[PDB]
Amino acid sequence: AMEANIFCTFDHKLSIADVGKLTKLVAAVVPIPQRLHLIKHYQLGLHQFVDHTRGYVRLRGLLRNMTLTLMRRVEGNQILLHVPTHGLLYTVLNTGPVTWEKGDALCVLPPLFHLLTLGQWELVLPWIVPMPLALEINQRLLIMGLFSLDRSYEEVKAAVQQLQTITFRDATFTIPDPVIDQHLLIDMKTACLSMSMVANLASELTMTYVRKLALEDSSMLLVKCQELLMRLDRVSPDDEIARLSALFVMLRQLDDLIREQVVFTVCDVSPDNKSATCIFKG
Amino acid sequence: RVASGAGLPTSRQTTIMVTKYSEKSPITIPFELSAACLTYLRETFEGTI
Amino acid sequence: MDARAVAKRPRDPADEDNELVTALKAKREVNTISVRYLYHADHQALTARFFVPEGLVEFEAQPGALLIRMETGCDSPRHLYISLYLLGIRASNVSASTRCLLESVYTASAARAALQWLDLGPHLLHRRLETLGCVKTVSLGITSLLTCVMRGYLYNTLKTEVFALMIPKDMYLTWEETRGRLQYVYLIIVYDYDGPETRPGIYVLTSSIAHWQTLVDVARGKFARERCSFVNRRITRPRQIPLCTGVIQKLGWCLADDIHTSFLVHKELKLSVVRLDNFSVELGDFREFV
Repeated sequence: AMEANIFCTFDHKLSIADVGKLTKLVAAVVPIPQRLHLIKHYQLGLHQFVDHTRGYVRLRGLLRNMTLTLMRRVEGNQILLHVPTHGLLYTVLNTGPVTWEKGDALCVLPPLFHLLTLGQWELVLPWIVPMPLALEINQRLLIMGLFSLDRSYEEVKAAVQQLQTITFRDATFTIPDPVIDQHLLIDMKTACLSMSMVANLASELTMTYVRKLALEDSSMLLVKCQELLMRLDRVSPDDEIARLSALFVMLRQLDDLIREQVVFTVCDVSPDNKSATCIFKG
Repeated sequence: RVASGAGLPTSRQTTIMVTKYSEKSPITIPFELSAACLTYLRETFEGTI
Repeated sequence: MDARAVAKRPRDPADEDNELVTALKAKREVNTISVRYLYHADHQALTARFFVPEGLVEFEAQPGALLIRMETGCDSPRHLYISLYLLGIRASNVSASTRCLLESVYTASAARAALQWLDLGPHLLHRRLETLGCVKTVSLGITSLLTCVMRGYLYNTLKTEVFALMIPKDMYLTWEETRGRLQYVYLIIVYDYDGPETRPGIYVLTSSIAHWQTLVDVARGKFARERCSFVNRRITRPRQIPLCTGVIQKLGWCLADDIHTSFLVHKELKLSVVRLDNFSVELGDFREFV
């Protein structure tokens, strides 16, 4: 009674020490671009995705829609990938940089800090990380991208030095900088521009729309809202249509950072902390 | 291993592998031969008692 | 490959012999262990063991209660396992008589230690707690041992007792008299944004609604006093940044024809509870709503 096992062949001569290296990565997660049956290693992981001029967020947007397979067995000239289904439970290796505990909710992240290597190929596997550190990394990286243009001053270098490191249980770990050579990548440029645009349109149109709605105010809630907006604040309608559609398209160009779906929840970890048992979730 | 009651932690699957090795300690007790004995063994001289 | 294998009936996964039986009978030995029917083989209740101190195991000898874990910022305990009945002190919805009752049962060190840990940091409870599911067994030494159920039903081994989840009456909340045929049950934590009384409101909602948008839309209209309190604390105390006025998450679903009343007994201290017999656990993460 065989199960769903994607046969992943290779295209290169390997030594016995190469298979002995690869057989240590049994219970690990692997991203796959399409739920196929027979696949090479060039479509196996993230090194096919890694762009020189595109960064973390564009890798993450191409990480929400990947079949997160495992590696059930390795043998002569082939690997047996194992597609998980929602409901069962599987062993996941602790290949992330940060340890876990009993009861956490785990999700996926690109490897910020740096395995098989070939001439053009380097096998790379994604970070698996608990949810609060994931949200902390998102809110660190967006703000560190927001300090891109004003990088020249002497205080903000110490500020991004403070923002560069995070703290978990005994994990005094730090991240790479999104800005390289004093100019932002176009990925994080779009990510910060969407936030600045939605803030600058919310601070402009909401007053007009809440004072339009205030005549049909049938609750004790919208009046406090417009009083709040009034306390903060001290044309042709096709422009309004264009502005509202611009607001919603800059919201639509943002949903890779606003949330993260829970993928794994641990149930019991291995002693010495190298693997755990996780029920898969969609 | 050995069973215990409930409420106590147990002992898992455990195996140990050791490997002895081999020393090398040669000996040499070289003997000399006085050269008269060597020159009188392997060749024959005249027939005297 | 050939037509007989796909034309054969599927192999009975239970009536075929076990791996130990097909290992023994091929070599023909005997052992003192009776083998031929393994327990838990036809199980789908995905269990998980849990160690707890004695102070958090009261009201848990009777099976069925929410084993909701927390985390403290101090490094020696990274997590702890609160019961839902022990969360009733921080519950603003719990009445004063019931609160004075259930404070007279958790008078060990661990419970009040968790109570001090809950109201100390700069966070709310939804980024402090984490839900696991229901407990069904207890070893009950001094350091006890609990086996929660993450996904599946709540049954004893050999399937002979469907265990039931109880919730206290001050956290039960239904919203329509005409209850649906199948209904789901969610975990609502609301916040009244009073200054001193920032203790949250705990609710276990049992509704027929399974969607998320039409659940939070009818959830905004039943906590509008607390929503207006959020806006009120937003305007009278600016330059403080609160968030997550309410949080919900999917706990499970029941059959709606057996959700009834009962009472827990623990050292002859009864407590009226809402009992859910054929409970299932299908977790969802803490989503929020404003």
